Amino acid sequence: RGHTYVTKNVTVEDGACVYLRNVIPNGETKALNNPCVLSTCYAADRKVNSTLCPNIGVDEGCHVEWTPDGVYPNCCPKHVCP
Amino acid sequence: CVNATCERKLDALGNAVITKCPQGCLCVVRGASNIVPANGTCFQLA
Amino acid sequence: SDCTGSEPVDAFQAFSEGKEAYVLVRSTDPKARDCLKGEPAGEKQDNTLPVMMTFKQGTDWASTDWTFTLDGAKVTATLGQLTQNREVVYDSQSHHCHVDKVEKEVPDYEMWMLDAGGLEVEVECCRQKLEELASGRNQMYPHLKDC
Amino acid sequence: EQTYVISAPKIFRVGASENIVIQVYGYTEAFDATISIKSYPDKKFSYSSGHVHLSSENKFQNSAILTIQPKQLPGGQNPVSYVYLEVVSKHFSKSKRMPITYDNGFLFIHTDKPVYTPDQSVKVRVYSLNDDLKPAKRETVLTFIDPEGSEVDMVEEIDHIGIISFPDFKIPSNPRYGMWTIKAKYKEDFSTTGTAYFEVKEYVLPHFSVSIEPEYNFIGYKNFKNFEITIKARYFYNKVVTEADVYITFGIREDLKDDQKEMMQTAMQNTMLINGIAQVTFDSETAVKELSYYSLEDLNNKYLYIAVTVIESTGGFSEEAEIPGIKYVLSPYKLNLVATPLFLKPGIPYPIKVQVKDSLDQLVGGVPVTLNAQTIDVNQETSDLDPSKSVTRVDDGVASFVLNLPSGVTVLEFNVKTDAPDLPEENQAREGYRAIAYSSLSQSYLYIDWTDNHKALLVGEHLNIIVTPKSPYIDKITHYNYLILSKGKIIHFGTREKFSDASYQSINIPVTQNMVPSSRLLVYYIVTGEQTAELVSDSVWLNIEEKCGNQLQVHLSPDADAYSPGQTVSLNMATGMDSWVALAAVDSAVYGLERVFQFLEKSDLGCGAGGGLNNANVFHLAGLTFLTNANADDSQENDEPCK
Amino acid sequence: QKKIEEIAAKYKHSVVKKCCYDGACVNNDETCEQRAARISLGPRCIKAFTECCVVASQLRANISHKDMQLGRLHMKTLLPVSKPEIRSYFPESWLWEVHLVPRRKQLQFALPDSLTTWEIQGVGISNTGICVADTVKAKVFKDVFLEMNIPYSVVRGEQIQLKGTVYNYRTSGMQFCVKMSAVEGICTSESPVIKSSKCVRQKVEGSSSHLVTFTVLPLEIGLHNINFSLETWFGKEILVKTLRVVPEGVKRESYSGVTLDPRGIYGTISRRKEFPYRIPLDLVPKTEIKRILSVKGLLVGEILSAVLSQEGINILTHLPKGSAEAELMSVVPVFYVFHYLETGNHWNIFHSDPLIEKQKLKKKLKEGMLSIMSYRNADYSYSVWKGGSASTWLTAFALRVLGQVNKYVEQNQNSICNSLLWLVENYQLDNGSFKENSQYQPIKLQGTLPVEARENSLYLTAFTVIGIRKAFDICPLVKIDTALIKADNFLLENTLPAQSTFTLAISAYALSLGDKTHPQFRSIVSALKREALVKGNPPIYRFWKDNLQHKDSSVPNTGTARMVETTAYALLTSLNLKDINYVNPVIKWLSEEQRYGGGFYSTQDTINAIEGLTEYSLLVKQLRLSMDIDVSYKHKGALHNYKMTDKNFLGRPVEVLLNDDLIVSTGFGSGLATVHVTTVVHKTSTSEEVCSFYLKIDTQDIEAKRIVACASYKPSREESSSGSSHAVMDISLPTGISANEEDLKALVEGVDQLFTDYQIKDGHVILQLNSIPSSDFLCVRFRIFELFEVGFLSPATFTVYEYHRPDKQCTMFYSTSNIKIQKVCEGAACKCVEADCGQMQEELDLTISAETRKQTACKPEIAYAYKVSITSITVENVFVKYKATLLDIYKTGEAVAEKDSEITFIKKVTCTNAELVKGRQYLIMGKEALQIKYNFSFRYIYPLDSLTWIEYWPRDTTCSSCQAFLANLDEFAEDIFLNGC
Ligand SMILES: *[C@@H]1O[C@H](CO)[C@@H](O[C@H]2O[C@H](CO)[C@@H](O)[C@H](O)[C@H]2NC(C)=O)[C@H](O)[C@H]1NC(C)=O
Repeated sequence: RGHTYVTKNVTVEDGACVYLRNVIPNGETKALNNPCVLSTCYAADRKVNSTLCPNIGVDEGCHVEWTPDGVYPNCCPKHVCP
Repeated sequence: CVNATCERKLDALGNAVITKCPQGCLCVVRGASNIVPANGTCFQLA
Repeated sequence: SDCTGSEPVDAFQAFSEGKEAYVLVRSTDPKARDCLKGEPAGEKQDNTLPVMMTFKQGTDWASTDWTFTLDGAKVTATLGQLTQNREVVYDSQSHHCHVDKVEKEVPDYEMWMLDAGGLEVEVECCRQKLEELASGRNQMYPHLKDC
Repeated sequence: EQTYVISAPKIFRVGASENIVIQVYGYTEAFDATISIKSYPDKKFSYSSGHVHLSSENKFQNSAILTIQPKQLPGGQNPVSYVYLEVVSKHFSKSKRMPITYDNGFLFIHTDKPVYTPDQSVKVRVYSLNDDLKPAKRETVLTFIDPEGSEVDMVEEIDHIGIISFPDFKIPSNPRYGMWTIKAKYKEDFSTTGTAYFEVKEYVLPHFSVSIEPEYNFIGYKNFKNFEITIKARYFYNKVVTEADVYITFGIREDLKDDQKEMMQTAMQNTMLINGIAQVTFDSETAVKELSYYSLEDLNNKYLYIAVTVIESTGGFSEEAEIPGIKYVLSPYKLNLVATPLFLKPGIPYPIKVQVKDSLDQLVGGVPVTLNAQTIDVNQETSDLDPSKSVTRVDDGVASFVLNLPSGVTVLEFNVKTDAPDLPEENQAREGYRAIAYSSLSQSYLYIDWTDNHKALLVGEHLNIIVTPKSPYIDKITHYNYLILSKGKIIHFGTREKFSDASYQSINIPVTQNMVPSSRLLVYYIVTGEQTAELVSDSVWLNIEEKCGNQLQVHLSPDADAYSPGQTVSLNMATGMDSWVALAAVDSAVYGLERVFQFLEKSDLGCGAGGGLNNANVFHLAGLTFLTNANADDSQENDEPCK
Repeated sequence: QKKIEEIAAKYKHSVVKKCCYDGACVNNDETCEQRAARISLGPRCIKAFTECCVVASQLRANISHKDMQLGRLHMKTLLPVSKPEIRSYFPESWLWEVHLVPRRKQLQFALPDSLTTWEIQGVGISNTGICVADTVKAKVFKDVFLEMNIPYSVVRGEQIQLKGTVYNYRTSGMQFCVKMSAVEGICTSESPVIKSSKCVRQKVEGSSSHLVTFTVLPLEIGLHNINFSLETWFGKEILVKTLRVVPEGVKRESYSGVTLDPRGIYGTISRRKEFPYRIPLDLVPKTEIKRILSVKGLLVGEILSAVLSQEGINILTHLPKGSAEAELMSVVPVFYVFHYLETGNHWNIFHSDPLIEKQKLKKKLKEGMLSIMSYRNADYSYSVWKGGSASTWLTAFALRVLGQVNKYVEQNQNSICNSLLWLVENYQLDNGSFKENSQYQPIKLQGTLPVEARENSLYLTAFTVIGIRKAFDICPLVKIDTALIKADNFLLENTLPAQSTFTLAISAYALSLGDKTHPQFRSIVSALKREALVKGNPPIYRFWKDNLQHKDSSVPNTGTARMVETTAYALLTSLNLKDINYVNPVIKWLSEEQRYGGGFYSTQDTINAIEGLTEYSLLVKQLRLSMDIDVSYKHKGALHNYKMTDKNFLGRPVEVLLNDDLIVSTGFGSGLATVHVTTVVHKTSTSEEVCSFYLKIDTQDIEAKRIVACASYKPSREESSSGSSHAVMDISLPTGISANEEDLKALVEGVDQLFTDYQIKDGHVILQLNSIPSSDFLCVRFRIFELFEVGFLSPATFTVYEYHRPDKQCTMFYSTSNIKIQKVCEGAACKCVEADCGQMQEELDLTISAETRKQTACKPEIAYAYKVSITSITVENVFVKYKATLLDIYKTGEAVAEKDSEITFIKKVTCTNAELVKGRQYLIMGKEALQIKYNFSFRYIYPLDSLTWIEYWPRDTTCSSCQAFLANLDEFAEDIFLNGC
């Protein structure tokens, strides 16, 4: 579903990992809003495992609604199908 | 009037307008009437 | 160019061998018929020739036939009993105009020219020769009479 | 910080009312500013100027309708190609070198028939509209250009209502056959031009009528091996030819513009016409084996120029008929993008709305579409996303996608391909693309989109566009904006306050009549802070249903499927307001065709459906310049703004 | 096949690609070497032509037709490029009108009669934008409707079959019967009932057609109305058609003009002039001698009347189109009308506005200035035949015409510059003359072959100096002024001594156009004033003939197209020198040489004589026009009083109906009015004309009919053998015959072309040419096909004439039916055949009561009654003429015929029971006759038609039964004359 992307040389401070102005602890999987991901960092090698919302492929009779309010997974494009 | 080299030119607007030779000559632009630009020749009048 | 022409005169050759119509342009006879015109009306038989002379009188286009007999420079035209002896005294170099002289107690001079039209200089020489021969007598213009 | 934004159409138009907009922010006191167009480069002469009043009641926005009078410009050798737009105020003052063009207005030559025979009169009338799309009332000049290229006529006729009917042109009795050319043009100071074509072909009385009707107008994947051609031949309207010898010649063609053709002397087949109808089959594959073309993959976009010669038996007569071209189509579908900016906002769902078309440009549905995505990050570490599948809705032909990307993405090389139920892999339609990221010196971006995609917004409705900012400093954004271009004129402006408790905001836009048939909506705000403010802009393209202000409607009374010759019938014309109506009635046989809205759209200086590389480029694509104490860049390069 | 693809491959991209293609065309009649003699496209094209031709001709032996047609396909598609032409003709779009709509406007109209599917397109232009409204269609059609194909004309006597077809559009068949409105003049198979032929109800299958035929036989002349009533179960449609009936024989048009000068400014007062009524010799029986009259006010009256109407083109109608000079005779009359009205300011001649008429004139003048743009090449030269090579003659002529019009319609100064430079840079030798690029022979000049070269170079130099001196005020460069100095020097040095008056007059003119003070030009104009002719003393008329004096002395009796060219050139040489004392007779001649309509004999004398007439009418003061011209027959009533004034000064024509002499007269007034009468007779034979061509024409039958018409020039005295000038081969087609246009195209289209143009208009076939050879013939072969069946076919003509000398002509009759003699018509279906002929009484009938002879003799309607004896029978393939001598005279109402004199009888060949045997005696009585002037006396011709009584009268007495017959004959003969009941 939701792919992942790993960044290198992330700003790690006081054991906490701040990335794109989002402070996340070392062994903490926190849901975020800006950007809308589910992230986890590691100050040992300064890398951040982060996953996106799954890309939506809209089939018949469906449509997509997305509002940036709230954190993952509510900030994800939802495959709303009546 | 051995060297004035009149020519068919576009206007500052887009109408094809043959430039004018000095006061005592006349411009004759050989070749087809649509080839623009094209360097013409100046002939006398008398 | 000079215009002493067609010497000697031959009343046949001076008539274009009877194939072309002639009109009367000048005459010292004050009885000159109006629009008088005599064309060959037949073939040349033994020294004779038919000539249907059409002329005008008032409004009538009369047509009186004649008979022309030729001997050198002289001619005798006769219709019924009336007789006239004409002699071609001068004839243009190309037979376009000739001046006729009718014989009587006072000789009158007539001048004929092709109907189809004659060369302009030869007609001028015919007129000069006539005016010389007429010697100041008053001339009519039979073709200037509403033809 | 105190900011100001001036927005003027990218190209000032000589003789047009070039509306300028001024929007200032931060200033709280009422004040006056005089926007002015000034000469180049010394600012010596004021071609025009305007006064605006900026107050709290006016929301510190106002528009100054400036106008470069046509006669106020030099002539001869050097008419100005640049003017200075200039603003004055007790606070600020800015100037920018703006281009000007004389191409103002439109001329549509309308010849009654597109094909004339010798000694017929060419009825030609010209419509003259200015850039405001109103009757121009200017003196026009035609110029009938013979096929060889030498003007054979020039006739001026003053306008009074916008419809300039000209004295008819008599085609000589021995004309010069070919494709003549008419060139309407304005007589004074305007470079506006209009052009129409009409062929003059010699009438040749035919022994009989030969008609060709192919199976389909396109040779797809199936009929590439067999192609049924129906060749009918008939005498004068329902006298069926008895028996004839039908000689057919086939040749591959490149383009319908140049009449070049390459024959195939391997399949010059002939048959026997029997009782009016003879049908043959053309095996395209074995026939093209001359140079062999090596596959169906070649010959794409080419035409099959069919030549038929019917020589009947009885009278020894001969007649010829042709098909100019039968386009080869490699795939029964065509893909294109609708309502998708080819520019990526890092951190925003990138919606891809692919649209499937047949070869007749009709929106087919139910066609599954697959889409893969190759991305290029700032570290150049290309990442591949999983293939997603969307099937086209049968309502509008749009198969929606949503392709979320990581933050570090710059160039998305996404590729859409049709996945039909019955087509092999080769016969599927595929289209690749390349979406670049919004380049911003800060981390500020904007993304706007309206309600839905499958209705083609209709005039009279209201537009609920949802503007969504995404940035740090988001809780300091004070005012939004919106400029609504149309035909190159800024017909709107305003400001909507941002609710500092919500992330996005629903902007309500009243759709008016000026916005028909296509308008752009530019929206932006001001990120401020340390030593600099920043404009962050994102534009969209609103396609509105082509509706008139004065909807014209003609009826024939009485209405029936057939009339009789000489019958007296009435034509009933009904409009919306008092409006002139030109008329014409031509034989429908000449058409085997007047499309103005495509020619009437060359006034929209924009390009593409929105987005842009950076801020200034989002403007310069929508056809706006801008003056701002904040970031300003992207000079003209007036040659080819966008295609 | 393989020897076709080698050609199609070798010459795909070559420069001369049309050459060998039109050398590969099929021509079963001439060798590839004989055709190569006609190429003028250089040694490359001749070589490609010869090679491609021999390799195409060698193949066509022992070949199946499929391969031949596939080869013609290969050729016609591979070698050429394309062809602009359409197979359908599209009606004129109507409703082209702009209508202000006050929010609603209903307008009504009438759909045109055609069967189309109209499309109405409203484009509303309002202050809110353009609105291409929805197109509302309108499909007009009739579901069942009859349509006929009536021939253009019909030579009277011939039995036409008016083919037709009833078209049905409904899928379900129906009943229908067609019936023709039998007009009394149109003899049909059936007879009227109350007036329609019987109609039998026939059935046509649905969604198809059905042939319909009708056999008529016209017997009267003039447009006859003919209806066709399609009587069906759903209506009765009456389709009016007009069947034009033309008299037999050829048409001959002979004019006669008179200038009425009641005040005498022409040096001769002329108030009364008599137009005699001369019945020509060979005339078609039962035919009137039509003779229109036309009296026009001004000197330029005829030109004005032609232009100021919808005719505007009557200056050429006897000559064919196609060359560029035709599209210049289209704009010479309008230009000269314009130049007269303008440089005189006679605009008030109209009661209308002087602005609308000026605008219409300028419109016609411009629409004319463009018809020649089609004949201009890439290098701004003009070419005579569209597509032919560039010609020095016609470039100079087009320059003259365009440099004259530049006064009122500003011409493109750069195009005239380019044309003048093309002339004076390529086509001017070192001596000064001009040479012709093409091989167009515009005129045939006399003399030996070197002297003809001299004369032709002189004519071309002078003609081009005229063209340049007229178009030189547009583009007054110095290059061409030096060219004109050189050419005028050539003329001055090489005109005298002359070799023909024509080139002397054109040289005097072209030299007067420039510097009129060169002592040599005085000598030229003097030696031209000397060649003059005159009629009268002081001259009433003055003209010049086409030949010198020292070469020919005979003065012509009629006007020839070189006489008017030379007269107009000398008149213009005089007017250029302001000799108004000297041109008053020349103008009189030229104004009588005019022809009703405006023009003159050819296209050159027309332009020059119109220029003379106009440059004169503008140069001498206008005299007030006020006359009361009273035209009236001699022994009849007044025809039509003409009240001449500037109010009405263009009195329309008046068909002179009655067959008496005509007399025009006027009262004392002021003006100068010219009275033209136009005699239009229909001659039966053409041996009585001097014809200058050898003609033979056949209708050969083809196996896999075909007219084979040839011609040849007969060079007159002191001429060369180079053939004719531009000639015009006019091949009239018999009724119901139609030429196969593809053969004519194959003759004209190729680069081996024989005929430089063609056109099939109204049943004629008018081919043109650059020359017809004097050494040997020149044969045109084109297939013909019977378009419908016609019986009793009357021969149609085949005329060839020169184009700039329409008197150098020859006519020949020919029929496409060798159908055998017409001894009898064999019974039924004949009541129309003999409807209007004479019927001989049965040989030696005794049932005659001898009282019918009494009553028929004393009828006032019967004119002549006497017995003759046929001496010889002679046929002119249209009628037969019976030479007979008058034996015994019995009655004569009109003028009498002398005893034992020769009288000629005439009857139609297609008349059966009226045969006459040579030498046998017959008694003849019939209607009136004709008096013909046989150049020395009267002669009488008598037609043998209906109501002409004829009986056989044997001379012997060994009949044993006709003793009482001859008894009644002789007693009636002795009693007819002394009483006259
Ligand atoms: C052929 O048909 C026409 C009508 O189409 C007949 O018409 C003429 O006389 C009629 C009176 O009987 C009128 O009603 C028509 O208007 C008139 N038509 C014209 C053109 O003048 C005509 O008589 C018929 N032909 C014959 C010989 O009778």
